Amino acid sequence: MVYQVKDQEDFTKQLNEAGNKLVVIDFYATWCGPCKMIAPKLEELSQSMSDVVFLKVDVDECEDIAQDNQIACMPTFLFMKNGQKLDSLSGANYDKLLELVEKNK
Amino acid sequence: MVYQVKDQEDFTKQLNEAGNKLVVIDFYATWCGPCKMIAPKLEELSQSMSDVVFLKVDVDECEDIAQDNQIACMPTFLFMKNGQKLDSLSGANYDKLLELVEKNK
Amino acid sequence: MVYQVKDQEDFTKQLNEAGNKLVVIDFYATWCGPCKMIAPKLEELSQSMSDVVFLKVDVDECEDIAQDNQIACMPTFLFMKNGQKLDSLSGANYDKLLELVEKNK
Amino acid sequence: MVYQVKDQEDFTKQLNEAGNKLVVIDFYATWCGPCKMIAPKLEELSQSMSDVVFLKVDVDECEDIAQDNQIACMPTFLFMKNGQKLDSLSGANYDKLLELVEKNK
Repeated sequence: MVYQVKDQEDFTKQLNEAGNKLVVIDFYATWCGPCKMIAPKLEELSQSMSDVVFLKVDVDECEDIAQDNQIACMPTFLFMKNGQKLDSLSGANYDKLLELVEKNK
Repeated sequence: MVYQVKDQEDFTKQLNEAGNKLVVIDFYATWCGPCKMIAPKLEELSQSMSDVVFLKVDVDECEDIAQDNQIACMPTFLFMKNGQKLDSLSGANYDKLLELVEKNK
Repeated sequence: MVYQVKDQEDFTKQLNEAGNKLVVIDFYATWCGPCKMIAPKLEELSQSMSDVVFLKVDVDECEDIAQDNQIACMPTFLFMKNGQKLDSLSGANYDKLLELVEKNK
Repeated sequence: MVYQVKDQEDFTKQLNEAGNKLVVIDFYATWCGPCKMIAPKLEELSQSMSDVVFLKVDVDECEDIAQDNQIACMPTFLFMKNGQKLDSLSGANYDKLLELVEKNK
């Protein structure tokens, strides 16, 4: 399942909760077509990979987080591990997302 | 001057008032860095080109309009004339914006 | 400034560009004395009232438009808003014209 | 039958041709509804009264004549006899037209 970050404090809580696991955060908007298309794939990845944590941030609900993370395209995937930014991916490119997951997990 | 469209009907109203003029629409968000980066240039352009209508849509304020135009990367510049789409530009490339204005005005 | 409509399509175009503004249309003829008598006043009015659109139709040049609006006595002032008729005034009565502009703007 | 005056010289020829008869001249336009409604009545009057001459002037074809006669409303009926103006009637008022004919013939 893909947990929706509620605010900044929640984002920190989820990063802590992840432990040493790679965290993949999907920055998305409800008005964004490509975001909707890929969400089910993310949910499936979420249900299958136990060594990765998947989160999502609705940019219209968390504009502060969107701004702090310099989001410009939807969806954007941020790859973090032990609080550190490892990679970013702009757009709904599933294969590239998978490559980054395999590489950083 | 770059007019901010308030909602779907207002968007339609502005498109009619444009008459036969090229209309350039900036889909943006207040949390978007490149959007803020190019905004002043659009404003300067609009003060000079009285034969082109410049509009802006805050995607957080008008999520329905954003969905209608499948916005993904911001800013997005949509070029229209007589209510019909002519071109689209993703990202804050000022030279490309001028080229498309030149082509379509 | 009082714009001269060139034909049926041009009339439609101007009515759209008016947006939500009162549109006042002077149906006139170059052989009509009272028409020429009031024309300069309409022009002066139009220079002041930027919130009202002033148009003129030469009935000899656009006989089809004249027929569409069953013009009979000239000048005739037709008052429109959003493509729809609001009022009509036959003859060059400046005070009546101002009253109708005031009522309908 | 109602003869259509072709130009100024023709108007003088027809006034001469009328002799001592009352002449009723219908100033009209093809785009004018009330003009069309009453024309058949004029033709009937024309076919029945042998002591009156009926003429018509299309204002779009004879703008000079329209101007010289200070026409402003359609139809306008001018009543002449032996070259002299006796009366004018603005509008499609058949009873008033008949009164003026009976009075001046």
